[PDB]
Amino acid sequence: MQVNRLPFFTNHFFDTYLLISEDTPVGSSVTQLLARDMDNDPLVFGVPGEEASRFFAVEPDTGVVWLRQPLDRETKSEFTVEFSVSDHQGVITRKVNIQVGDVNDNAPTFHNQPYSVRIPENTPVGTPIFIVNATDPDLGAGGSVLYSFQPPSPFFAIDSARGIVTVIQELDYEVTQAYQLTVNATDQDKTRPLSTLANLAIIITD
Amino acid sequence: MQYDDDWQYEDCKLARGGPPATIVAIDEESRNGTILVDNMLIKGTAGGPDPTIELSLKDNVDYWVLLDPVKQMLFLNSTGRVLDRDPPMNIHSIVVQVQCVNKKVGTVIYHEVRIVVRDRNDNSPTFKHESYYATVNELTPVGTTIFTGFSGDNGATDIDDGPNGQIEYVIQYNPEDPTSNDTFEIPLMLTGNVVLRKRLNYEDKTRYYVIIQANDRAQNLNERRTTTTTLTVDLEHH
Ligand SMILES: [Ca+2]
Ligand SMILES: [Ca+2]
Ligand SMILES: [Ca+2]
Ligand SMILES: [Ca+2]
Ligand SMILES: [Ca+2]
Ligand SMILES: [Ca+2]
Ligand SMILES: [Ca+2]
Ligand SMILES: [K+]
Repeated sequence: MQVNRLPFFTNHFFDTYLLISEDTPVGSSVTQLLARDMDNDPLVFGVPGEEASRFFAVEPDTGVVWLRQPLDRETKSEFTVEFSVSDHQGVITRKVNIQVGDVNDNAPTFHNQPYSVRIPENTPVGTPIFIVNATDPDLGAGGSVLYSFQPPSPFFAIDSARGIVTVIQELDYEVTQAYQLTVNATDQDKTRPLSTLANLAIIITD
Repeated sequence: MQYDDDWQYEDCKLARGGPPATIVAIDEESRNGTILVDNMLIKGTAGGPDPTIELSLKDNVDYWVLLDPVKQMLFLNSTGRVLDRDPPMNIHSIVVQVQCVNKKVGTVIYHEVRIVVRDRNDNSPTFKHESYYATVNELTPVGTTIFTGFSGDNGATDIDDGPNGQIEYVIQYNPEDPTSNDTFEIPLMLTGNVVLRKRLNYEDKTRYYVIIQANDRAQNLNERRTTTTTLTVDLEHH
């Protein structure tokens, strides 16, 4: 009589990691588990343990792993997931680190709103009067924010990197007492840049 | 025309397509100066007499990574220590940020680098005790389990991960006690429980020395590690 031999996984990702982009649609396959058994036993695959099993499902006969609900890198950027394989006499499990890949899916959010500032009519050209700031949690160019006026103003400029707003032309109360400007903060993602608007009220005092 | 000067925002952006993170893998206990990333592929020139970018590392915890800005190369800084994935150090990964400042426009972009540390089979099985013992009654039936002392971390353990750290036990022939591997058996190599396979006879033989070897389960049979212990089995009359 031959004692049962338990099955063993063969995927090489168990030795390194598995990368899944956060824009994988629900229902999509992310990999396939592979295993062997010296008895030639037919194998049933699974994902035990509650947290992993909320995001990942596995077709028990084929080992195809698939996505049960959306991943979100900004919410949770990695998982340690235990998969199981069974020859109907024993189960063995084995863990893999899953790294969630980023895509640019957030627009920047502004800090310290609302934005309003009173300045004198005689404020000299060149004077910094206000600082805008926005942050963006995506990685890389998707997280790096640029500021502008939409449209540009003949009287105020904003530094595209630092959000510093300056007067660039002499003001005149009798012509304009208040300016409502739209500030755009955009990330720098190549294919899908995202952006956000805030108002900036500038009140000219006599 | 709007966007005529978008060329000045190009520096510090990736010179490649693909996802934003740069992920690589290297073996644990790699030598000082081992290359982690050959080329970060960031647009612009760092260093030299007229650079368009400044490059540096942020969140470089314990200074494992060194950067050569001119080549845009990242290296392991391991001198006087070892990059160890096994307990007690347990470094499974190193995450750092390459900060890139565009000199012309002042924008800053962070490029994340994850280094996945791969396990080597650099540890052998280790027995908790220098030797083991069992007493068995002479009328013990054949097929009875007479030793379970490897249960629950009391036998061999191996600090490596996965199969590099899973153990199998086998009995070896003892040329100084020839019949011991014929009288006792380990049918289930994973547990290492020893079972009696021939009837004992106290009037003939009162002590057995069973040589037991534990091996790990590295993928390459040539990279497996082993360690031997002895089980001394004494017969009792009462
Ligand atoms: Ca089997
Ligand atoms: Ca997201
Ligand atoms: Ca994202
Ligand atoms: Ca973004
Ligand atoms: Ca080690
Ligand atoms: Ca190891
Ligand atoms: Ca080992
Ligand atoms: K282990």
